[PDB]
Amino acid sequence: WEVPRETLKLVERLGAGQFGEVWMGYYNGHTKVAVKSLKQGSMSPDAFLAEANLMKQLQHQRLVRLYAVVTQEPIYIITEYMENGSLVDFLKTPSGIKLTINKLLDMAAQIAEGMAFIEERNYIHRDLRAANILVSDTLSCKIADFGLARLIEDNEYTAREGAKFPIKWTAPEAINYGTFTIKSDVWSFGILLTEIVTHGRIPYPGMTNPEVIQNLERGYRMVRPDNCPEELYQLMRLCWKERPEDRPTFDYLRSVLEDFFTAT
Ligand SMILES: CC1(C)CC(NC(=O)c2cccc(-c3cc4nccc(Nc5cccc(O)c5)n4n3)c2)CC(C)(C)N1O
Ligand SMILES: [Ca+2]
Repeated sequence: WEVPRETLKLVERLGAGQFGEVWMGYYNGHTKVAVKSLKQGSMSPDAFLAEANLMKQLQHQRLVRLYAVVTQEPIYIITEYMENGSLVDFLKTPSGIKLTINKLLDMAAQIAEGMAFIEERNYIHRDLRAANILVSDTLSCKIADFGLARLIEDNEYTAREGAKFPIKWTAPEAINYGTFTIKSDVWSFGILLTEIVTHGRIPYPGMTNPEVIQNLERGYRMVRPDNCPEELYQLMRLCWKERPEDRPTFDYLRSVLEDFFTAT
């Protein structure tokens, strides 16, 4: 997994974030790759590398593939390259905008497919959102960013108190109690789905995070997004059941979604 840093040539910078940059580059000359670099101090090298250690365990076509690491500062994680970058952004590009509901549903089923694998392997992602989905040059999607991912032996993960999460994507039980499960990711997927029909629009447009929390306590869910197919909205609804155990599996989601876009 470890390789010389001299085997890479960084070309374009793609993002920067609090914890480091993402680069488009070349490995051993002819291979296009993505390179994630760590900001010396944003977190320990091991903490950064923990993502790689995990990608070694979670390999699947529908999941971004780890290539190698450079374990001397600046630390690098080197991976498969996704030409179209982040799904939130791509959906807004001239290409993404012209995408038919049929293709969007296809992309949704691909994401559920990857999560089903993650589910099968007893992992949780905990950060499932459109930003963390990457699009290839053939418009296939792969899950990425397993920084918050966790192996769940006893059905549930209990977040370190003081941990802050994207309220609008996070399941209530996780927000209020800090308890995460795959059912908790299923909730995030529902929010992801809205993010797909609205071509990368923020969930709960115009609302504050506390506003959202209160509404969910009242039993409200997100208002029907504009131009959202009703059958898709109701599937979005399953993901949002009050009881985590009543939310469906990712394999059920895939199956239905595959049905939805086969029906168009
Ligand atoms: C050149 C340009 C303007 C780049 C654009 N992408 C971006 O701006 C962009 C911005 C931020 C991130 C990424 C991107 C692409 C990609 N692949 C593979 C892997 C990663 N990361 C990564 C790596 C390891 C772990 C992880 O958890 C994420 N990443 N990260 C791309 C896309 C278009 C406009 C078509 N093209 O034309
Ligand atoms: Ca375009």
